[PDB]
Amino acid sequence: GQIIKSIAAIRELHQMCLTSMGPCGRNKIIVNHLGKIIITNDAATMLRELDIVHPAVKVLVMATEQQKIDMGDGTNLVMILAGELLNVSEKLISMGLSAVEIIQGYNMARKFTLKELDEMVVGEITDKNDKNELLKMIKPVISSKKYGSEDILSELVSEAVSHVLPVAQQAGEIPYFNVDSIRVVKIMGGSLSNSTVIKGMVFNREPEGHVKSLSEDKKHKVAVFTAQEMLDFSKGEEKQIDAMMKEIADMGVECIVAGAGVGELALHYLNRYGILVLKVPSKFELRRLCRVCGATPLPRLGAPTPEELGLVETVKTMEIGGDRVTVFKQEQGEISRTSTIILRGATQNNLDDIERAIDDGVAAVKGLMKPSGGKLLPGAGATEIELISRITKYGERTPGLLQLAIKQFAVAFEVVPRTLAETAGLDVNEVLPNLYAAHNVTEPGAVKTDHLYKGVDIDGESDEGVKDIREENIYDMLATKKFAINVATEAATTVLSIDQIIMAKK
Amino acid sequence: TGRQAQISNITAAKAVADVIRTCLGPKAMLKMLLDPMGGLVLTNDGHAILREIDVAHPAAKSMLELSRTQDEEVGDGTTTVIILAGEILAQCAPYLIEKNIHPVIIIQALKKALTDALEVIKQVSKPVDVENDAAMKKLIQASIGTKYVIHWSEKMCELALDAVKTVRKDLFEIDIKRYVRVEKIPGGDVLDSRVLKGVLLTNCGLFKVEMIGDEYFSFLDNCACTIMLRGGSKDILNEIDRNLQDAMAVARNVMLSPSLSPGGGATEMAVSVKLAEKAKQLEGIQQWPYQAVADAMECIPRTLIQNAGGDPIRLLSQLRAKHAQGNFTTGIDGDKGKIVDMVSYGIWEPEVIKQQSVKTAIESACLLLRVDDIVSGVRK
Amino acid sequence: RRDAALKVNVTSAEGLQSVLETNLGPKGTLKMLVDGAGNIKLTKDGKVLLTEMQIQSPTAVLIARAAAAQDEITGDGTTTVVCLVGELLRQAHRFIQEGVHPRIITDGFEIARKESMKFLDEFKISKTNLSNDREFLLQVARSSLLTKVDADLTEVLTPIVTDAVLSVYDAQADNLDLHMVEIMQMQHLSPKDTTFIKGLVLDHGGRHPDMPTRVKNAYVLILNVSLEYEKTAASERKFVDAKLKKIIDLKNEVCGMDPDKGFVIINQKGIDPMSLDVFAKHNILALRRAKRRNMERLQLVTGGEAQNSVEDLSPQILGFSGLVYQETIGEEKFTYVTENTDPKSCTILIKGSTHYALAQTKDAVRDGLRAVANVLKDKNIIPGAGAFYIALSRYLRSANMNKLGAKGKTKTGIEAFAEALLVIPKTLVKNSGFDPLDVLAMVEDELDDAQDSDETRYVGVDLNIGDSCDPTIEGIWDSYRVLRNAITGATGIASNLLLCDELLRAGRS
Repeated sequence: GQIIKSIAAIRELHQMCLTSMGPCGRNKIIVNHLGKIIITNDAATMLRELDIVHPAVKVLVMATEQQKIDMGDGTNLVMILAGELLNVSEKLISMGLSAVEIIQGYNMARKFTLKELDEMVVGEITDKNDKNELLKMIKPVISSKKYGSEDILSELVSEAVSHVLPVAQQAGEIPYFNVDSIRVVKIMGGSLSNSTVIKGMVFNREPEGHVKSLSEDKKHKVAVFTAQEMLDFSKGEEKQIDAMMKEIADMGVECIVAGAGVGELALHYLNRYGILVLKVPSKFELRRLCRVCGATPLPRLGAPTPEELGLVETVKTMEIGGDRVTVFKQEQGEISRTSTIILRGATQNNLDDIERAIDDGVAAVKGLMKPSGGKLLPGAGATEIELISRITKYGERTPGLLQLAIKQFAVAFEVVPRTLAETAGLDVNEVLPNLYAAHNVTEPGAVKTDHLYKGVDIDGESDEGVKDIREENIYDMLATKKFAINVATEAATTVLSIDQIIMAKK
Repeated sequence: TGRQAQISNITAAKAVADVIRTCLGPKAMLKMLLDPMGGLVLTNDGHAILREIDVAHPAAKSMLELSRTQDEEVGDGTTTVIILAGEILAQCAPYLIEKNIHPVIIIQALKKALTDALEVIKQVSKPVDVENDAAMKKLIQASIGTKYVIHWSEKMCELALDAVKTVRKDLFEIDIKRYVRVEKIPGGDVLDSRVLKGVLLTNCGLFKVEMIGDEYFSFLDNCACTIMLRGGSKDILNEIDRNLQDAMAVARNVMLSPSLSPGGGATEMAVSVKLAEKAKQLEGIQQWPYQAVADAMECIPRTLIQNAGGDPIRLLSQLRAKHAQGNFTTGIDGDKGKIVDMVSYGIWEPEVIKQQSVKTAIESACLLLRVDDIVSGVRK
Repeated sequence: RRDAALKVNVTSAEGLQSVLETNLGPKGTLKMLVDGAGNIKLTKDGKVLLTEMQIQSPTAVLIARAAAAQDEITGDGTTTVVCLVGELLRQAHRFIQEGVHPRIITDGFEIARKESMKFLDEFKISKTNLSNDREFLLQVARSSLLTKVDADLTEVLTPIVTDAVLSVYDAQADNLDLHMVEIMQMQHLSPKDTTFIKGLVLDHGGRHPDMPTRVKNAYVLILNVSLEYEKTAASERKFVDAKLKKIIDLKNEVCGMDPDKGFVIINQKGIDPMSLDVFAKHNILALRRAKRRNMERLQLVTGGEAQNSVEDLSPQILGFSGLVYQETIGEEKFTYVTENTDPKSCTILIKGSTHYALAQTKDAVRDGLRAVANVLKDKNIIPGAGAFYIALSRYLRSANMNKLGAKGKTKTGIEAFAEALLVIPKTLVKNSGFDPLDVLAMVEDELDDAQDSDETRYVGVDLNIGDSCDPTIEGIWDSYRVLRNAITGATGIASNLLLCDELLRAGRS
């Protein structure tokens, strides 16, 4: 009522995410009750919008939150790995093996995998500020994320990270990384070649009264803010608003930021004194506005303190995507980080997949800076084949009942190379011997042989099966794999620990 | 239809094989059947089980003719060989209906498996001389341990071994043993027998006619042997032929294959551990369906563990380690489920027992894989 | 996945012992069977009950077929074998359902099976059957009739069976069940008025009412050729008078002085009543339409011989009888002849209301005569009154390091067999409304007190007062060969359900 019932739901979702991962991977369409259509290959976003009536399989749904908080990438790899571990364990259940040795078998092999990740690591090379290093991290995401164009998207991200880079060369001990430092804007129409990068951050709003530049003012000033008796309130407000707006114009403040409701009488004087105003800033825009500009949102409607004010070297309100838009565009010299990357595309759904792909690229820098390093792992399924030889060796080194769990734990690794063959329509049985041909019988006496040095890249080479991953720069994140086996083991043992569903007053 | 039709065929042989799992060994269990007519048949022999049951699955009907071929050779213990044909079908579930492995590729792997199996059969080969009557006496008594005629076999099995050697001799040694004529006399004691060398109807010793309610006695001197059996009961004559007339297969198998293999389901233990080692040297696409055959070989000895009330997972851990390391002469005790080796177990079976078992299993398994689907309603 | 059908098959099978639970002991009630034609039979015999009763569960139907072999083994109280294996299965559900394998626990009962005969070997008691002491003979009849009929019919049929078992006997222990077969079944008087006849009885008689109703010495002669002519008219009747002349000459030749003797005629065909008037003066009895089976038994009892022609008559072929008397009941005249030349075969005259009450006595004396016959055949007799239920259970209960023979789960099978033997004695007092727990205090605990006295005592269970008794004083005894194959056969019959993994529905379509 549970195991067989859950596996029926597992094989469903496992086959779904099987075609998501890989450069040949596929997307899916999800329609909610409101009619919203979302196309993405991410498993965390997929299961989030879907409504599942089976509480048993929901363990893998909530398990994605552990991966998104720790890393945010490799979500498709976790669902495929965790889903396969429960599929290969079905044979041990029919054999009569209790879950005691099954849970202990996965936990024993999990510690053995972490020991191999430190021995099998290569490509230290330890360079933060190189533009080529930013390309080596963002290129491999074409497997799990959108593979459409890796040439243009890799260049815009590398120029944006280097623009917001704190520098502080040698040892600067830089804390407080900015995840929000990268932002993209969806613009309907145009191709990807029309996209570019701006030193400042941009946003979608339209000017009304002035549209003038005003950035030529050579260190200008910007402010930030948080029957005759019937005319007593009317004339009373006209005298106060006039005096408050005049003192601002006397100080030479070209643009102000108003985060509250702006009346009709307020906008009347702004056109005469030539003062720009922002209309209804959101919550996430208000936090980015005060931190980058460095101005205090004084709630007083009067003249703000001229000592602390915002400054923008160069800003233009003219057209960008064909419509006039006022933006925050700036220059790194006199003002801080958090630039943006402007995207151009015809399909709005394709811009969403690029947004999720760039957001995962921010975690690549997080994985390098927060621990000692992100290191490297063989990409395109070349890491799993390295573990198959190690886990198989551990089965003979530890005789006992764990050999049945160790055997099924190594067989579960066959889904990763099958992913490349299934999504490409090629026979997995033809590519399988080409994968074993790298290590042959044993490893040659040379260091970093074709098993470690080369990998599986299938375009025209499907007959050969092996390709160098060094020139292709195809690698897997080490912090992701460490957290992948942790979430997969915790989620697999959780389903096996389920006994009976309990309903309380319903 | 297509792959879905083959799934019903795998479960058809799997459901039949699961019934005969407990039909092997001296601890073999029994099965009760209920027909729509209301008759009940309770027996431990799978021969009459497959004949009386009319199965709706067309794939299970092929196993009925296979049982007739296996029973034509020996018939005792060879009924459970069908399990091996059923385990291979269930072994293809991760491959055939999942990896989409082509059946001929599996059949080609079974061709290399059947060839490598005969090499393992020659590895456990233990020749023994047939001139010793005491060595051949304990050989025919192997199949007697499943019956209460054990202590009765002292005056029984000695008559069968002496009659076959007269009609066997040599030519190779191929000859016809069917010239023997066995006569059964109801009533009396089982210990009473008749020793007669000749033809029952030059310088003849004597001629006499005894007194028997059936017929008289006549002696014919030649220049051929008959057996007169006196049963200890009325209907016991049916079980006497099973322990003597049907026991002639042991005398036929020792002449064709003088070698001895571990008896009581202990032979395939050394075969499964050796087949896994031969798979690592293949290094090909077929290695996975070839190595998976060893997983189907270890399911047969689990029938003894299911009969001995043990744990097949934990017990076979030490058992498979003995055959793959210490020696291939080790075996499994079926009675108590113990590690006692076949050396002190005192029972050995000819190699042809497992030869014809694996040969007929692979030939029956490939034919089931060559069937794409099954259609009905042709109205022939 | 496993079996799980074993607990379902026995659950439907447990209903058989619940029906037969009240069939045990002399305090039990008889079961009634009725057909669609109106015939009603009341008996406790398991062969008739299990045959007519159709159980919806086929599992209990095949087990009921094994009770046919209990006829020669026991024949009286075969329900004990069925109720013994019923609780024997329930004791396995407390084990097998907990993960114990059926084959492992089965070997535990197979060991205790053979070991039960070794304990029974020293448990049996041998008696001297050559003395023909009526003290032990009347007790064996009480071990049966009390478990069949009431106390009123007990004192009636007891000397009837006692005189029947003593009629067939020899110093060489020669006994034949086919020697005594014919049993007169009549509807008249009451079942309590039945008597024991010392000779054979025929169901036919003469058509002449004036024939002598009492004869001192009668000479029985079997006549083959019919006395009355059939077909080829005045010369046909003269041939009959010529045959009657030889009968008159033979009557006066044997005894010509005192008319204290008589002659009996047995004819296969009818006899003219006009010719029977001559026999009235000579006191000669005649018969007609005699069956072949009835005439064959007269040569071995009365001593006569079949004669074809009446022209040759000799006293050598004439038998004799010590007492002959006839009685006319309704329109069917019967002849009672006893004290024949070879009076080793007798008959039991049974009268009653209808065949409903007659079926109780017929089945009681049939197996009752065979049960007491096994006492003379097998001198070893087993103490009854439930003495061996506790004894055989106590020997296997105490094992420790002295005598065990098993290990692990096989050791628990011996303990389960000791508890399986106690269901019968608890059932005997349950049918009478008594608490079996308090009975064991005065019975089971009494054996432990006599054990410390260095004396061998076997104490039974009295169902009348619900207290202990002495099987020797009460007179309840069972033969050795009866309970030998019953206890051993019960293990084999119960094994058929223990050896069944699951019940599969399939067969010829």
